[PDB]
Amino acid sequence: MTEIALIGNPNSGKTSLFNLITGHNQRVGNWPGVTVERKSGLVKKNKDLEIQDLPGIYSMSPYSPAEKVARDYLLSQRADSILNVVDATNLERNLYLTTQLIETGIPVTIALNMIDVLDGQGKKINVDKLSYHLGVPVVATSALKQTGVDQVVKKAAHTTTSTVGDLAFPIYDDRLEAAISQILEVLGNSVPQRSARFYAIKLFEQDSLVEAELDLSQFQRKEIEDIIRITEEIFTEDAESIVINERYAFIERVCQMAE
Ligand SMILES: Nc1nc2c(ncn2[C@@H]2O[C@H](COP(=O)(O)OP(=O)(O)NP(=O)(O)O)[C@@H](O)[C@H]2O)c(=O)[nH]1
Ligand SMILES: [Mg+2]
Repeated sequence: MTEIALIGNPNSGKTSLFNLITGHNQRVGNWPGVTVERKSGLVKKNKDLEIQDLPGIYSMSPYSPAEKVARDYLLSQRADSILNVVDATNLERNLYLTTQLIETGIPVTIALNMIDVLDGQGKKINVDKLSYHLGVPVVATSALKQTGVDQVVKKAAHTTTSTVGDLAFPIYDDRLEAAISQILEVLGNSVPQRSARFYAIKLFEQDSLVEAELDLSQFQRKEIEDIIRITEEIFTEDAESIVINERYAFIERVCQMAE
């Protein structure tokens, strides 16, 4: 049983896609925050696949208990594939989460949703360019026009933890990359190896939730703190700001290639 998780911003069209894929009629509304819990269903054309609808999230640092549900499902390691639902009309803001999803180590497939709206706006995205520079498969989809839905499933089904080798992660400023390496060494086996890069960056961000979940040793905590301090001194900038700006810097470069 292959497990696909529907991840992406609220109001991006995850449930709309879920209903088409499974045959269900789950609640779909034109405002952020409709889905409030996990909903499972089998993929109709290939029953070996189980797909999970989940509440929308803006990032992997949640706010609502609804946002937590989606995060907790991914971090429990239950997902074999991340089907990242992306609103193409607001690509830059949507990809902020995407970078974090690749970092979790669960192979990401992008449903570049709402492509029909984008075609109305007269704008276009070079799908293959966006795919190359992001290191993930991308499929232009429309839940309204019912285009590209089967193809995005097919690609997600074939981009799993058991079909994909070495994963290409978003490469940031080399100075932060040096800091990430040092945190990875410090972490060791305290996290699953697949998700190590995700946790390492979150620990650099000094994310409250991740810090509490991990319960690191006094020696790990002390070294990570020294690494942050030094990197802050090097970047002439606070840790939280370094990452936020590095993600958007990475996204801006990618969107220039694609748009
Ligand atoms: N034009 C257009 N509209 C779409 C498309 N996909 C979804 N929508 C519309 O966008 C709105 C949100 O869809 P929905 O599936 O509820 O999004 P969601 O990601 O499940 N929201 P949430 O995460 O809060 O549950 C709905 O009004 C839906 O009809 C699309 O591809 N094109
Ligand atoms: Mg939904």
